[PDB]
Amino acid sequence: YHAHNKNRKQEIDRYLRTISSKK
Amino acid sequence: ALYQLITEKLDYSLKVLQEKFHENNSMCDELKRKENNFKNRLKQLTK
Repeated sequence: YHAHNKNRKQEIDRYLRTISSKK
Repeated sequence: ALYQLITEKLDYSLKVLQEKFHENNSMCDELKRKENNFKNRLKQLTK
């Protein structure tokens, strides 16, 4: 659960960075 | 004493971590919908 939580956090960071880039 | 308190700590920590996992999944699929919406907005804009 901790490992996959860190993975999801990293992916969410990437997605937010992409959204800001297009925003 | 080392046993019972630590096992109850871990049993509560299981819920603590599962809550954050479920909320992370919710934030992930909301991010997916958001990026899909922005991409479709771009699609319509170009048209």
